[PDB]
Amino acid sequence: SASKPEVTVRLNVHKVTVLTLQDKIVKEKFAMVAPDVQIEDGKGTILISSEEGETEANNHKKLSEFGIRNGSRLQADDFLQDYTLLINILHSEDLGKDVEFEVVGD
Amino acid sequence: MSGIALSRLAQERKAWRKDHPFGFVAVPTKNPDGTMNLMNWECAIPGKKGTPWEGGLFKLRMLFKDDYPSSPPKCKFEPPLFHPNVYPSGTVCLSILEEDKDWRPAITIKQILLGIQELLNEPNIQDPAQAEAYTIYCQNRVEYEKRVRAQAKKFAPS
Ligand SMILES: [K+]
Repeated sequence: SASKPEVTVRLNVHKVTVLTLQDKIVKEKFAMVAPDVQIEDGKGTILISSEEGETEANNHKKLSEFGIRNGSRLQADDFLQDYTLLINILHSEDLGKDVEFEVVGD
Repeated sequence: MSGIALSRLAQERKAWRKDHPFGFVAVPTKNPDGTMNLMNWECAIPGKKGTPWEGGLFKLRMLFKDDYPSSPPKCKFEPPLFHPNVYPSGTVCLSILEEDKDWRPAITIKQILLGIQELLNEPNIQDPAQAEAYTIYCQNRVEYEKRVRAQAKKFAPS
């Protein structure tokens, strides 16, 4: 105790959105069903809520609009299972395809 | 550290969502950016049935510190209510809301909301917070109850 599972994900904070962060990244890639993504800022700022109707207005906005920058720390907690994950943000604009993100991983 | 607080707060929210008393509301307030604040909750306490407070949904705010759960949260009625143990600002004067007496870090947010609810119908004459509320209560008890019933129906959910 205590070594919480922690990964690093490269993406562009000005391109990817919260919905893409929710569906494509946290749920699809990291296998979550009802995740609660919190921004580790010492303020208890939660970006994504599992409860429908609460944070469905942030989906269209980009991550950068929430102060999310390079080296940001995100804590995703699944509501339907004891799954906590610390995701680090490595801001990279050069991806190629262009792809949305990449876990390093991998 | 806030890490201890936010971890404890995370347990509180998940436990509240899975199970909480009917009529009660407890949810982290929305930040201007659209996000929510775990250290700042918007709460709503239903009036107790069989009491003059019955029929009312009274709203308050919970403010947590980084010291939490070592320190109790600040409970603040918004708007302020007519009650002996409620300061004019809206702050609640309850025994379990002070770390120097009768406060345990193991106390759930639910237990606080249920505690404040009982304080509504059963005010403590020992620690008067509001001037006029303490006055009417210890004098014209009939007038006092009329003020409460009028206040409950005033804050009736609709
Ligand atoms: K929506």
